[PDB]
Amino acid sequence: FDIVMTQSQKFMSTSVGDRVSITCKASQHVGSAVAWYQQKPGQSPTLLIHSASNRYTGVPDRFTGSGSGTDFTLTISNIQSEDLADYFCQQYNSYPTFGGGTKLEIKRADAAPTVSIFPPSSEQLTSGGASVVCFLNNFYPKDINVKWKIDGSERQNGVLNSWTDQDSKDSTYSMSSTLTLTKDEYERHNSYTCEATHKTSTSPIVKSFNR
Amino acid sequence: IRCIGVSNRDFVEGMSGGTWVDVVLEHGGCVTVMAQDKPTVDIELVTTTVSNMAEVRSYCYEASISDMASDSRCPTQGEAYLDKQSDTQYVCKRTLVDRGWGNGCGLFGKGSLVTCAKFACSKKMTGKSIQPENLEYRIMLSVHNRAKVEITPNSPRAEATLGGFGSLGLDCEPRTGLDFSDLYYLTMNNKHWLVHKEWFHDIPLPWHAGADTGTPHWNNKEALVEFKDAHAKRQTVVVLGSQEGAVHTALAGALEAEMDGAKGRLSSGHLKCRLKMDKLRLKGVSYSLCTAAFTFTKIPAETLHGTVTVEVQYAGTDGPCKVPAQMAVDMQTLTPVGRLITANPVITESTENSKMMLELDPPFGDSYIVIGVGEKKITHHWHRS
Amino acid sequence: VQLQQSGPELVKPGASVKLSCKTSENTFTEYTMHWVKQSHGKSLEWIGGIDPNNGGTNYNQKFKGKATLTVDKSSNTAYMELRSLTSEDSAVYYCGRRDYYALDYWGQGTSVTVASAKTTPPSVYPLAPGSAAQTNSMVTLGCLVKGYFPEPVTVTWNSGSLSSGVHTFPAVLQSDLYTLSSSVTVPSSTWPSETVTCNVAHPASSTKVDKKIVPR
Repeated sequence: FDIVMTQSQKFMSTSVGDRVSITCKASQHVGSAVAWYQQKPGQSPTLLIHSASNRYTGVPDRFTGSGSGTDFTLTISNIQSEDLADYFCQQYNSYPTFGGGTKLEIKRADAAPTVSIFPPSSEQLTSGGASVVCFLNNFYPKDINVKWKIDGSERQNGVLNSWTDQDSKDSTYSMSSTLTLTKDEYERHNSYTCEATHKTSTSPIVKSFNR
Repeated sequence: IRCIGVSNRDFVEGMSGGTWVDVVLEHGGCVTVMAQDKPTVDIELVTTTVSNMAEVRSYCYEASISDMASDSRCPTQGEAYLDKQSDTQYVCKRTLVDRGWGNGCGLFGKGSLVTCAKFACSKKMTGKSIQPENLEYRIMLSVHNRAKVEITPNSPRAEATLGGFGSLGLDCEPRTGLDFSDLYYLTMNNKHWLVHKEWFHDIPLPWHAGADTGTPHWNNKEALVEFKDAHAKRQTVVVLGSQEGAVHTALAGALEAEMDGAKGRLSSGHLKCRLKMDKLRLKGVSYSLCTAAFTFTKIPAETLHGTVTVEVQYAGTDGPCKVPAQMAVDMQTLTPVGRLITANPVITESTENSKMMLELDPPFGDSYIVIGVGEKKITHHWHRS
Repeated sequence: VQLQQSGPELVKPGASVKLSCKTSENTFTEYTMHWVKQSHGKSLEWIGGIDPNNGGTNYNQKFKGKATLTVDKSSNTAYMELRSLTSEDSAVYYCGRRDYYALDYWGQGTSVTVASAKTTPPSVYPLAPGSAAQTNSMVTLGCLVKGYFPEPVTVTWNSGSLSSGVHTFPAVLQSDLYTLSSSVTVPSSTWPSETVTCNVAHPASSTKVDKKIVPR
């Protein structure tokens, strides 16, 4: 048979210097045949705890494993920025099974987005394409609204938005917007603007350029 | 007096002059073999022994558990094997266990495991056999003093001497008499038994063949050894504790046996004999007849075989003398009718008032028993069936 | 990372694919190789294992028939072959090595994309500040990787020299074309007064490209 490992917490929030305790519940008895895994975004998973409470090489004593029978708790003390990741459990009593995963989010101060705007490259226009790029680096919290203005008038189509994960240092959010337009359509206007509304400002942070 | 209160008796007769009688002999019985002008005789088979009983088997009823191992393999790694597997002093048990990253295996599945242990015996009980060569019959011969003889099938000739009565010869053995072809002499602690072959051969315990020497070789050792619950590399081994009571409960019946010492006595016999008594001499038909009188100190009582026991008391210096004792229907005068079982009786104590018992075989119907002669003679009436 | 995995794959639906993982820089053959599928929703899943000695396999029942693990002893190279693929076979395939405990060492993974669509190389565009630089004490440059297929692509800065204030945004699919951008933050003194180059690579279409950031 197969053994379900259940982590009720899809997400879990905390700040620097606090303590979090992720709970993994095995449906069947697996004794102490449990391991934990940290996976930072973009990177591959790593062994933290094994044997259910014994931690792997390199791992700081901030990370403490525990539990027996069916319930196991991974406890991270003195949480740092770089601790943000997905944390998985895994029984190896029978056929290996992993937990659903638990993302550790970090909460902190509210910071302003560092908006930056750039016209389409000369190399791109030579191919009839023209994308205007609007960066918004290292703000907090995550929720943020950006509005593209071409000569005053808003443009809702041709835009692509991508948010990075929470950073391993400042634990903030850098997001990206990309207004893609035809060379023709692009050249029919002069002003170009992105309007970043956020909690850290009652008036939208505005960056622009002309021709 | 012999055969007076003995139940299983047999007053078998005999020939007068020709010394050949059919004498069957049982354990705890009697064969009152009278004869001619010779003293009446009691042949009783008392003992039946058996020495040099060879061991057929020995069952261990309390075992000791010794040094033990546990060889395990990972899945897809082959089978396990220990040092002392082929060792006959070891009992082993192979099984398959859950293996994975938990135990110490890279792969998940069923890994091999074999567990062994060394066997010892704390207490064993022994079953020995019974050969006709073993058997030996101690036999008592009395004048109805009493000499005892022993007939070994390897030497079936005996000769006893009894006082001034001379001697009795003896020659027996009916080949396989009461043949114990089956039947084992089962000695446990110190208590013994006579059990049946089959029941013995089918006993749920470890066992080895003959005697000992240098460590037996018990078979079916897993009768007292249980392998309980494996793990990955450790499976447990347990002994079942002493099994004395378990046997006791099963042996609440079997014909117990006694012994002393190392020689085992059994309650059984049967032995056909052909004895000779030429060297038998009454005692002295030169004794003078008793002149004085007698007295029925015990009222003439009947046996269960039909004969009559009679007790007299003699008031006379005359002794040692021959007792005048007979029976008659005539009474006038005055021949005998029946016969004496205690043939040619004699008072031997000298003075004074000397007692004596007598056994007589009365004729069918009315007869009178006479003790003494002429004046002051005792008479008593007696009917038969 | 004591484990080198093969590069990403694009596979037409139906087709089969063979992935590779390599190990061992010393004579220690008492270990095991295992394979782990990570589908989207970041859910992990054990596929099977293999002893590189005897070749003892051990598959998850879910992947019986789908997966086939084989080993090349001398080269220390484990292999996992999939077959008759569907879109639900499209995922990141990690390989792991057990030496003592659970999954002790992981490779970077092999991205497997199972789809019937042409391999498209990325267009790369430099992103310098525009009309009137308005130079703050700091400055931000960008690298635009537009219209490629399929994921993944690797983007670094000055061959790795710049790796502090750097952000690579997740890719966004649009009309069967992935697209992403990357920001970088540097002091104004060293731009344009220095050379800043973004390194874009797209293994699926065999691509190395390095555009430098230039004002004009």
